Amino acid sequence: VITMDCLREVGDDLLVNIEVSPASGKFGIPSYNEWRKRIEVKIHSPPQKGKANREIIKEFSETFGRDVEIVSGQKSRQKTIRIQGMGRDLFLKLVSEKFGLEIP
Repeated sequence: VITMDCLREVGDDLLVNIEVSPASGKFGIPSYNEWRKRIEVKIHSPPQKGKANREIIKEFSETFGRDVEIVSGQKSRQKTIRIQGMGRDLFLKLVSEKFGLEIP
């Protein structure tokens, strides 16, 4: 289930560890784990082809309406999505709102 951390609260921005992908129909972005160091997000087929990078800010930003940026290392697909103007509760809120899941 969803009960792990991954989102980092940094100023008016928030950092999350996931793959290069925003979230298709209904913000679909569960919690991430260090073990996997990779989270599974939901998006279109064009995004999961790489566009997910540019689509992230497109969908991600649209999904919630905030700023997003693929951090970490996209080179290996596994990177960190940095959200600007957002926080932890925010990301979680959407997850709890959309994903209906909360991270304690």
